[PDB]
Amino acid sequence: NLYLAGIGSHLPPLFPAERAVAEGLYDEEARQSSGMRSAAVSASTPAPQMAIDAARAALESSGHDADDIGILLHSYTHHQGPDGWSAVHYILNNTVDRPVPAVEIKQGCLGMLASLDVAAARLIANPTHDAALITTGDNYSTPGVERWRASGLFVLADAGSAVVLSRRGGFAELLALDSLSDSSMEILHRAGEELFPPGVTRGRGLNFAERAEKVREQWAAGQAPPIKNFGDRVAEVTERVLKQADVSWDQIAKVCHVGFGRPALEAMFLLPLDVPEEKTVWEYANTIGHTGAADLFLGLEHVWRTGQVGPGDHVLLIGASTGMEAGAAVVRIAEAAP
Amino acid sequence: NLYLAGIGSHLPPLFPAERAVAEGLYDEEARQSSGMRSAAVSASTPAPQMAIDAARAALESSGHDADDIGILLHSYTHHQGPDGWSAVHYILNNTVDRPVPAVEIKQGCLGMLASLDVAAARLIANPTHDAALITTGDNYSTPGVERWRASGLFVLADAGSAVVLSRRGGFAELLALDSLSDSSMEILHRAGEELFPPGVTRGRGLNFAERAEKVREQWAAGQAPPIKNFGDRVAEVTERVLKQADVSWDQIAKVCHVGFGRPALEAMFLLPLDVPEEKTVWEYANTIGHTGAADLFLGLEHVWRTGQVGPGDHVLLIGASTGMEAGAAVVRIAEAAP
Repeated sequence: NLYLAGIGSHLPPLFPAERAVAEGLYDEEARQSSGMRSAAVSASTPAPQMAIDAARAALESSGHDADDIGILLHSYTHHQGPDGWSAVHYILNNTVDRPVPAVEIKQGCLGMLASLDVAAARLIANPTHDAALITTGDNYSTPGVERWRASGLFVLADAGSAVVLSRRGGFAELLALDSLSDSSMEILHRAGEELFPPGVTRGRGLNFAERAEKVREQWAAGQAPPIKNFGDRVAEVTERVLKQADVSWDQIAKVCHVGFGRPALEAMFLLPLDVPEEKTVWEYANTIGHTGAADLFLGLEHVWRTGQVGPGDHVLLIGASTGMEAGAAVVRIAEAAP
Repeated sequence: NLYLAGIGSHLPPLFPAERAVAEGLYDEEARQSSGMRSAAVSASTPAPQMAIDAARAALESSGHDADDIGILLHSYTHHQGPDGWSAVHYILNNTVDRPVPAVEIKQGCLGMLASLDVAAARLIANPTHDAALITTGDNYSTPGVERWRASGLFVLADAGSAVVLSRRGGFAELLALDSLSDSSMEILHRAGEELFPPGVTRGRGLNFAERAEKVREQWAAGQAPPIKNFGDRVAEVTERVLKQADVSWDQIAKVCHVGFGRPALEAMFLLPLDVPEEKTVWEYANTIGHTGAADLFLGLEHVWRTGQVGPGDHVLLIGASTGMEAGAAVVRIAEAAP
């Protein structure tokens, strides 16, 4: 058995979408169609400091100590600090400070699920420590990033999140975790770009909307749109993990999904899975936005700490990252939150 | 038992250190002290394309097919393509193209050992596939990088490398793999730098020599140099993995080490471990330089394919990444190379 022993987060102030429109950051008619109410925005907290904050909260509510942590896994989507500097070792130094391994994992918005999968396999194959620490953090307040316009699908958001995974107990049990790729979709996020030299070394950043426009111009006629590929894989991986967990939709109380705008959320997740509206976390997600890799665990912590799920309830975590890859987990809530 | 079933690489043309001096890229009398003869330099091949080339060579010399590969793990140290694009799914799409997971792993120059550790635990905990694919690639021919001066410890080099790890056989047996951190050393690679916004978004790059000089200026009195911290940890992890493998130095035929300049190589690795000169790969390393994360497996493939090691010989892989972390592996050669 593997459990989530502690969970924690760093959530910056929520910037109202109204105010973004008022200040010329966000198009009024994008606000109208997305349904976004606000996004978490950190003016100046380094992404690794957000991870440290979340990790300290998760550890000291976990009932485990630093000596229980066999590895630290940090994931992210956006730059973390000086090139060639190890953010994950900075996090280790300010959280656990034991000579255990510190590794960075990247899988887009699935970074925390990928990290959880690595930690699970290690806790099964390595007897040395009872627990593992998984963190993430990202801050999009960097030169030239327009967080409200970079993509037409979502607003970029800043946050940190962390979980302690443990073989000896916790507040929720991890029942299943799996993922599957459709790597033919990789081209979507390089359309119109030169691979070499990489764009950031040439002043090119998160121009997702531009890349998507190139995709529309170039999309071969008679080809199902890419959203179908994404939604089909989302449905497949969810069916697989429910089967692996031996739980039915009947038993799923909440679906913790990414913080996309409503049209993309529906097309990629809610419609392919036919999610009942009461099982979504829409009215939370539309105040946060799309963090690098924290969305699923911010949603889990929210529905647990507000009492919307309790012992015996099951929660589905579902995301889809660039590449593309669809990933899901099923957890069983075992304890009520304080 | 776990085995390396296949290995492959992409090695660009070797750029003579003489020519680097002649063109004003390299100080003459750094060449003199480092002992570097050349460095592998790729003018324009994208790092993921070098990884694809290495992976195809590793797969088809492995005796496994695409259906055996349960995961692709790609590691690197330097930018890979557009921000928000998945290099690893591009590599998957052009090598395996099965819907298996594709994940990026980063641990500086230990990226392939970290990936090998993740694949090993997955092959032990997941029965679904017999094998896993691990790749790396990096190209430092990007704006503003001065590959011969960025650090005084080494010359930056370009390459791809890949290995297939298998539970069912191969040319070498993986006996031990471990690592240990000293995260108090993280400060070395941010000295004099602002964490936020990250330097690359402000046009600041791989200025390692500058950071090192700031460390010299600020280092408090009575405090052991950082090289001692690094070298002590290298000796600790090597003793641990030899003990885990139940092999003695007596049995080690070759030490596959990083492609540092000679002074740094001696201070951090050869002197702490007291390596006999015949067991090093110095006269190969001094023609390649320091790749992002391929050094250890370029050295392994070299001593294996040139016949310098044969069945029954043991090989130690040892590296140390920024952060810092020391990692080592011990393999027993089981097959000679064709």
